[PDB]
Amino acid sequence: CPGIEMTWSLQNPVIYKDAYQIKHYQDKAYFDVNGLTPERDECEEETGCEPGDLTKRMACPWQADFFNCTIQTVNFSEPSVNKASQTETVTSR
Amino acid sequence: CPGIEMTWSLQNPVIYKDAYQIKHYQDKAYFDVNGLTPERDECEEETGCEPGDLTKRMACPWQADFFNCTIQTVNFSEPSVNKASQTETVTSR
Repeated sequence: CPGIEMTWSLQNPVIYKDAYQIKHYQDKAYFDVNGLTPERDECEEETGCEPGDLTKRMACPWQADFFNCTIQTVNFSEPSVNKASQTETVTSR
Repeated sequence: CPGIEMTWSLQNPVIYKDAYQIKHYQDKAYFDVNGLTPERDECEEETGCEPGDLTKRMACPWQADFFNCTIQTVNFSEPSVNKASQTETVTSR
């Protein structure tokens, strides 16, 4: 959520050519001529990974993901709620 | 209230021999033989002053009358009341 080094793209088997082996999208020549594809999702198109696809989902800069990798205060009464709006009224005499 | 240098015993004419001049109780040859009377009031006795009578009514030590010599947040609604008891009760929901 996302995690530290990588995220849930590493869970999709569409990224692999075999167990532990990443699928490689296009060749050096294709990149020398056209560069990288920015909008492309290696999960949508099952044709492999382009350089930078395994880390692109992580925070920019990474210190955000490290900053939030601490502790969460989780709701455990309402299955579909994590966070809500709270309203505190203090009336004194 | 009592003051800085002297107190209200200086408004009593009974300690004066004549104007501006203080009345002297006994003489030199009394304090060498008997010592000084601590109990004696110069305003009540009417018979003159002993060494110490003029500043004895002041704070022990003096820095008290000086520390208190600042300001006063004086009540102006009730002539017989200077200080009273206050109760602040705070009820909050």
